[PDB]
Amino acid sequence: SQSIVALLFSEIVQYSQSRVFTVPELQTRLHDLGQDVGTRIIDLYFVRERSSKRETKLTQMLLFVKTTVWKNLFGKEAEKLEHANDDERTYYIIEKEPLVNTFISVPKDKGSLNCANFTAGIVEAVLTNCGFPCKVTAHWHKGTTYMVKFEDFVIARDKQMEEK
Amino acid sequence: MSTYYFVIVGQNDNPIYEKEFSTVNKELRKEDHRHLTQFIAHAALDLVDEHKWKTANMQLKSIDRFNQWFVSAFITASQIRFIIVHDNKNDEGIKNFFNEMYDTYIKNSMNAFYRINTPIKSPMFEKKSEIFGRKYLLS
Amino acid sequence: AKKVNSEFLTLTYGALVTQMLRDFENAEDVNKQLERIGYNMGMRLIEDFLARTSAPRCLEMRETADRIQQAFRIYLNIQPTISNWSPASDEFSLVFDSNPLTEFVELPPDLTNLRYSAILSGCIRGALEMVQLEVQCWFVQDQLKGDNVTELRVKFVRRLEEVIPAGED
Amino acid sequence: LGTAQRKTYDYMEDAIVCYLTVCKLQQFATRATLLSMECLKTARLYSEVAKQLIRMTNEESDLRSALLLEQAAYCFLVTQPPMHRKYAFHIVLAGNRYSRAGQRKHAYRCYRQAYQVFQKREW
Repeated sequence: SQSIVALLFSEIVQYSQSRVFTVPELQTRLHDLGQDVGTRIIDLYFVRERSSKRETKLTQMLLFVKTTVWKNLFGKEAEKLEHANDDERTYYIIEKEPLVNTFISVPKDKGSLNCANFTAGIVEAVLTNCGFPCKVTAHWHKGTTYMVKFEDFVIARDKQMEEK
Repeated sequence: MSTYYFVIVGQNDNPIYEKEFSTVNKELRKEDHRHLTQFIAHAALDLVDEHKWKTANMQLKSIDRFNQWFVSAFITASQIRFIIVHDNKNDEGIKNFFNEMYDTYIKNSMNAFYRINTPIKSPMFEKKSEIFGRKYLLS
Repeated sequence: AKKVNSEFLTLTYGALVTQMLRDFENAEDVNKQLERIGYNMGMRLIEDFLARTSAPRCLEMRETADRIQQAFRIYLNIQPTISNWSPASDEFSLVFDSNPLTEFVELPPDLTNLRYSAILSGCIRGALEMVQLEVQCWFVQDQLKGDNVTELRVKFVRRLEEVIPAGED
Repeated sequence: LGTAQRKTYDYMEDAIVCYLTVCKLQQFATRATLLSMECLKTARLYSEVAKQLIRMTNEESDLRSALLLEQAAYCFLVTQPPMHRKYAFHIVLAGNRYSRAGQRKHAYRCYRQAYQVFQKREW
């Protein structure tokens, strides 16, 4: 079902909300779960759904891994992608569909951040396992949005291989 | 004959596992092979990282050829460094052999109990590797 | 439609199990903890399976048995197969060939005393208790333990919901 | 002069390592490789010096072979990460080579160098 996953994920959040004391470390725990997901999904989908061939270059892998992960997760690719000049490290990936709202969401007083961070955790896993260590923030701006802070050695590395 | 040596390297450069099939003799010298090549997998890696930054090919058949030690690279989406090192060439075996390595690796990587860059002791994987070696390398 | 991929649910369940193994050292605690969360699952699973279909309350056990097998085939998309009745017809066994939760995961040998997919037994428990119906359910055979397919027991010891919807509460 | 002609650099190797295949004038070959290393080190091809120092290590002797392995070690590491722990692995063999005949000072300091990048790359 849709609703079985929503229920299992409510028990996710509740187990955290139990043996976790404050919200940001709860988001951290969600992020850990996301890393756990990515750690194996990325290696799965190298072959079956990613042309079986590796892709290394940044923006192509960003968009294509975005899409392939979303097709084999929900079958719905993220609606848009922004990469920001003002900070070349600052890219935003934004999807109007929150994974969270399979169960419609939490109290709007205590926890500013939600599953949005857990999806961001899966994102971080796949990026850093492709070769792209990054930190990702989930913001309630224009719906569920994300922002990625890549790795400095990585950012120099692709900035150099911007040419061949 | 051909010598047989497989290596598994975590993202954090951790040598996850290594597998052998060569005719057993002078085990001390086979361990010398192991560390020789495990530490050859070091520059091989320092090389093949930029080599993979060049080409995102299926498999990097050759990275270095020490004129007696041969470096064949099949790097993964999770950047798991894989190398076969041998005193003799057998390309057809090695290509789809690294393929089937990758396959059974996916199989035993899915299990949630495994975490990134961790040795895997599953003797089931050992016999899967052995069957592959008898298929694609050994006769 | 379920609008979701079986592997993603499997990964979330694996995330739970691994996180329990970490946070709490013992299998017995993590198992009782997950059984509690599954108990609390059932309190919503059973009302959902009622919202999809207002099944009859109960005239007999096997009526509840095929109701729940219908539900199992609903959310898990997998047709179960009831079997192994009591001489008294009170208790039966339930068969899952392959649970998306249970499958795509095998078990490290240290965790033999763990009962992995027990979240479903908890689900059944809480589902039967919000429906004010007293039953005992444990997986007599589990796919992981070397059993052919996951086998449960469903021991309906007594009743808590009456013939009139006033009931005892 | 500053021209640092890559043409003359490659010709030089054609009259050093490639001349070792023609005649047995290893004396003149090693003379060429020696200054070709320094001129290619000032250039940017430090891995070039290292590769021909490895092609001189196999011959050389014992103290000499270890000296050329130590030269190859730093040369390949200087240009780029390439050889960041295999250089250390081969100066462990060059370390005992120096000990057999390799300078005791050279032996200890190349061993210390190896241990430094071993801790850096413990795995």
